[PDB]
Amino acid sequence: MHVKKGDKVMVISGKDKGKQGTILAAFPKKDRVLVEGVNMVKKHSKPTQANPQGGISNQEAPIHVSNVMPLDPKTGEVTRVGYKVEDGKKVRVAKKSGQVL
Amino acid sequence: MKANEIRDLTTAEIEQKVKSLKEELFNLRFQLATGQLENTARIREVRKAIARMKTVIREREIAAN
Amino acid sequence: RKCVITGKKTTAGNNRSHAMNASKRTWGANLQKVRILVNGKPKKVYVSARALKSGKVE
Amino acid sequence: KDPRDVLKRPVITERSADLMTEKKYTFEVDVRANKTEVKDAVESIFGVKVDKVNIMNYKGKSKRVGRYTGMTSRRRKAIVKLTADSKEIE
RNA sequence: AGCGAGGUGAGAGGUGCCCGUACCGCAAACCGACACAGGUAGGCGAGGAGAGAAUCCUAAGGUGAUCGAGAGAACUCUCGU
RNA sequence: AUGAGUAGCGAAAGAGGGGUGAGAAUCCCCUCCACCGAAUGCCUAAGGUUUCCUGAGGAAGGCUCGUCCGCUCAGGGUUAGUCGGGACCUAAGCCGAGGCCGAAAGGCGUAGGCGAUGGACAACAGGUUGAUAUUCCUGUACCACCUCCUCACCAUUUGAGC
RNA sequence: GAGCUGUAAGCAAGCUUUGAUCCGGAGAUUUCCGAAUGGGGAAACCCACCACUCGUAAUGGAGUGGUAUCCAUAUCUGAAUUCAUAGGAUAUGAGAAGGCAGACCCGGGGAACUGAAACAUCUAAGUACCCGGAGGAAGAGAAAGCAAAUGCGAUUCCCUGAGUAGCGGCGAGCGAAACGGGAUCAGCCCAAACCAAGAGGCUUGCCUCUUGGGGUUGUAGGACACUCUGUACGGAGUUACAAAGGAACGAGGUAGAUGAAGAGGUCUGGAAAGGCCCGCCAUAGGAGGUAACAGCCCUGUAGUCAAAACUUCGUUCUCUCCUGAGUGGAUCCUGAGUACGGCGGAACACGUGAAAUUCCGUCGGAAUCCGGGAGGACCAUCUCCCAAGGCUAAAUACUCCCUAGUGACCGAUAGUGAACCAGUACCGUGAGGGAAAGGUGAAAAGCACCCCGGAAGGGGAGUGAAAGAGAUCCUGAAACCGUGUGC
Repeated sequence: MHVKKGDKVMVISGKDKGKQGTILAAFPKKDRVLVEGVNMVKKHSKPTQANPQGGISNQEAPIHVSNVMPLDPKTGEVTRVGYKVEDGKKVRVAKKSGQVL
Repeated sequence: MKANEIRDLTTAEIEQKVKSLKEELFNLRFQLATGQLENTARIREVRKAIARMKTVIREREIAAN
Repeated sequence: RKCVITGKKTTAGNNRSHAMNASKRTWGANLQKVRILVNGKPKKVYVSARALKSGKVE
Repeated sequence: KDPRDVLKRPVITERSADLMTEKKYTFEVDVRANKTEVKDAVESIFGVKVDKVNIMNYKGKSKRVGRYTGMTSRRRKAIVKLTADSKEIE
């Protein structure tokens, strides 16, 4: 995955285009990601224990990373990723620049 | 832990630890069967600990030979 | 069943009657059980006459 | 070999309750072990003496989950009768 | 024969392992494709009448049997005159 | 699909009152009646392999129904020195070192060993739970073995004893 | 380099940048059965002995290791029997056993149906099948040859020759080889005389028994006598030519890393990879995925890099081992119950025929360099060649498997029997036989809540682009089943 948890990523496709948000969780086995304020679907839950009232909650669903891209830290613009070494460990780096992350 | 048990002594110290952990595990299984227990990760942890604590011994012997 | 010396065996083949009617048969060997030593141990073993001729011990 | 490895776990039923009232406890055990092994195991662990032992072994109940119809593991349960003038157990 | 420097006997104290142990077993769990009028070794085996384990009725004990009710015709079957 | 809501619903006495339940000819209880009774009763093999007991359920199976079960779910339940069998014996038969034969494979077969349906072998009589019981509990016993011990006897080389 | 404690939703408990999970290499543990091997045994069970250890006042009990047979080697015994032998006892052996991939090959055994329009000879067919041995290949293989020219020079395999020659109840049918052209290339040891040494037997100076050297051949060679020569200068090697090892280097495999270019705009749409207008990269437009058809979204591709450790190959070095040229023509050696022959059989394309050749069985049985064998009966001449001893890679055959990738190959009655927990369920005493069964949606967002109902199942509501999508969940035909109605 070209994306981690706790990013400031940008959306590409779906209903929620032109959109930004951080990540709540990743799912590499499925190649999917949660995002705040995105794909906030409604779920019908029954009055079962640990909220035994049920009701219709509203919560974010996952989406596929390929429909998601990170941002140039400089311009706040969409970028693609390369990788680079600095002091050993690799780091994500944004095309449009040599800027990290 | 590897470094720790490889530092410790083969026959007395480490085997004492083994039997101590096995007593612990025994009590764990009783607590579990009774339902007096919450932390179940301990069991897996202890069993794996005994495995490493024994294989260090085995490699010490085969080093002897 | 074989000659210890040569390894002769009871080999197989055909029997072609008049009119060349074929039937399976075996040609055996003229083995004879005789007292003779392998290394020691005079052993009373089979051996063929074609071997025994020209001076081998018995 | 170790007594801790001999014994496996207890059996909590109303039967076992009724029996520990009468000082004879129960367990379940590895299938290979025997009566004297378990006796010395108890004596070495809990520091308690024994009047006798009575031992059993059950087969594996067949079960069903969806199409799948495996069998339960076997069991070797052992009733031990403490003496009087002997300790109890937690 | 051989072993044979400590034995014999009695008492007291003590040890005594593994497998099986449920349930059906002339049956709806076994063999017969079936909750099949069949077959299934062996032990016990009551009373009156009775020679008798026959037979009829009954004990101990066990069953009322896996579709029914309702008319009571031809015909079929099993029966009685 | 037709046949056709036809044949069949697999020997054999059931009836009623109560109850349960959403719902009852069909389940439970009671009372009567009826059948077996050298058997349809008690034990127990082989075999089956959880069908046992309890509590829930009634989609399927039950030749109908079903509140029910030899069905489904959960749980639980089978306690041995003396019972049966192994640590004892062997028959038939089988295996079979070496060996004897034999194109090979293999066959035969000694010593030896497996092998019960037989032989030998120490525990019974009362309770006990929903389900085990000459196995558990209570009493009283027996068999084999061992000596940290006590006693009696005998003898250490003709030296008792095994 | 951040999620992860699988399928599998899940609550619980917990772990992880002090770097987990995951991937790869090398290791450790590795219950019981099974060749199964302490003995037994109805498979996964039972019962022991010897040492050591735990434990018991003691037995009783537990744990660790060993304890099969056969074979080889060594030792101690070594009976009837005196030596002596058999036999027995013990210790060493990474011995060999058994399995397989249903394929390839080498051999021993070896059918019938069928065809011949019957049928026995013949075919089918040396197939199937069984058995024993193997190896990654096997087998064959360096001339007692092909042949018949101013000759070719190991085997193997391919194309031809050729459906020819030929064989055959001269029927049905079977069916070559050589030449030639090609792939691959490779040649070498031994016995033997002879010598040196040793041993016993005394065959009393003869013997074979051993070790070593020596020598390996056909217009003959070798031994033996002569000269020449060389002892590591150089040369060959673990694939034969003798066997056993070590290092270094290079390349590669077994995990991986990097890796260009657009959310371009706008129209629909539930959602753009699509349409229209525009740009860009390219040693990268291979593929797959992403809410629909993506070179520029993701993983990736091309290209370039990378390995601690284990492995494959190659090079070099160490390491090892190494002799070969001629002339002589006294004598000696050159593979013995074979070579052939008779009688029975078989294989050779070649069925006993005129039947060469090769092999098997029995019986007989030779020369041995002035020698011997073949050239399709056989004899003579001529030509070619030296049997009865062995080794030898490559070219060739096959694929259970692994990796990578292809298809004018299938697309759920097809294609593996098997796209799903299948050699399962099920059937059968047994060998053995042997199925059926795919699709929610992009995503569970899988139907809160209200009513009917005991439930099931419905009607609303809600989610969703769609609920006529609702758990046999894309479409959903026909047979069949029904409702209503125009005539």
